[PDB]
Amino acid sequence: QVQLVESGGGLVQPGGSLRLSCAASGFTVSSNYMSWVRQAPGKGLEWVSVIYSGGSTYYADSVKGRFTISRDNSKNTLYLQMNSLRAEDTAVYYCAREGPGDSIDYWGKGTLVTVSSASTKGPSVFPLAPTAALGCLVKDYFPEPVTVSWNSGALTSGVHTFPAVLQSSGLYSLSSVVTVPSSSLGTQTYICNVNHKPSNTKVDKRVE
Amino acid sequence: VLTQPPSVSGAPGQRVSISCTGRSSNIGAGYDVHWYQQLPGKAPKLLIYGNTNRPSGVPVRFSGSKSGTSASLAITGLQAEDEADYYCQSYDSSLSGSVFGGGTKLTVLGQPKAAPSVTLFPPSSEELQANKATLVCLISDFYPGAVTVAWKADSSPVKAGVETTTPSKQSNNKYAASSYLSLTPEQWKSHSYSCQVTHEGSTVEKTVAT
Amino acid sequence: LAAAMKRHGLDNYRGYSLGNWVCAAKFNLCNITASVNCAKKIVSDGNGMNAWVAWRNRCKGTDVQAWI
Repeated sequence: QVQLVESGGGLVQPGGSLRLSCAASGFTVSSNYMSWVRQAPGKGLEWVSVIYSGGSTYYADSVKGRFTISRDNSKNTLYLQMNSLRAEDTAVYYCAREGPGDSIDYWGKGTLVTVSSASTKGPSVFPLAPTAALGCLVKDYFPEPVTVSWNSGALTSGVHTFPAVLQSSGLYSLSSVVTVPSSSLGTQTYICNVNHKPSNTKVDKRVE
Repeated sequence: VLTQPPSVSGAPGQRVSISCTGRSSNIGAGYDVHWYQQLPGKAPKLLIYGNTNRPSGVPVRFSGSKSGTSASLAITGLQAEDEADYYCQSYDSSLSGSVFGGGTKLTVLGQPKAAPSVTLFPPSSEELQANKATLVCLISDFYPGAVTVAWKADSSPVKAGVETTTPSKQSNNKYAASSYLSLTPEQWKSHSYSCQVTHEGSTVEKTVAT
Repeated sequence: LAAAMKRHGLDNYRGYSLGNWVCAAKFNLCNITASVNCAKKIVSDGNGMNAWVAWRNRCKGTDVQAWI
């Protein structure tokens, strides 16, 4: 019943500002220790900030003077105000709830923050015709991430969403593929539902 | 900062200990050490907390110990399902906040060699209508995690317009990768095209022409 | 002690409820009742109640109100 749902992630320019929200449920943030922990792609964990039950706030030296932790006791929300952002801050930001001795007890699903000079680009989505494998090609987009579901979430098992390629153009390309029975194709419908929030791109693609 | 070895490669059923070397400002002061396990594509999970205790749902085989200025996480009867990134966490006092270790990549020795599954897709008619062409070569379920990709246009090697990912760990301890070939509709139609994946000295080839 | 530490203004001192202090007790900058006055100065630094190594380990993030 304890849920931590973070939002506010996306693309920001260097020296720019962003605010992250963490919608909590199953417990109260005013009675708990609440923290933010980040993770840069393929790197280690880094403690960002904490907010005590009594309102005390602590920060890592790496973000002091630029970041601010806060909460809304009425809305049961946790915030992270991020100013003067560097490419070094590019990371998946996890909303956390502390257990005993500042140990982490519950983590959110994480929200990725991308800091770069490049602009937002919507993906061009193409079908991948067909045990047989069929899929969707999510071409030339920026920044990460992209969400891809099949048949509005009715097809989850046997879904392989391959990690995106970072091209020399500075754009990403991803492919989602589902393995199905090779000759039962005619008695089934296959649609990928691609969502790229920074560009506000939402497309549903029917596959042969 | 807290320091951990980049790796540790251990045997199934055999016990293993991951070291967390502190400082007088963190473990030296007597601040308890917590341990986390992080599976691929997932967020970390509290495994051990200050410095021996286990939360509800963690097996009895996962144990913790603290020795003055340092700490260790032990796993009795190691299983393949333990192949994950492990982190130690304490409180630094000169820094005035929680501190995390560099992390340890746990490897389970005794895993069979798995040849990769290769699926090569030609460019869709929709992309070709937009005067563009992309060849999609998807590679999955290989072990150990290291492959080489070589593209061929009618026996001749093609290296321009090739974009290949670094190997990525899957949920089943195996690895995935992908390679993209950007061509002009003219090049795609003026030739077959091959995606050659070499895994530990064995070549798996896929070809597209409709 | 609940009424003692409370009579010496510790109940919610610098955002730390009485339960944190009662628990901290369980487990020359000050220029030296005397213990409380000094603790108040200690908690005012960049560490907070984490200055007491036992408070972080045993009291920080628990049901501290249980102590009172």
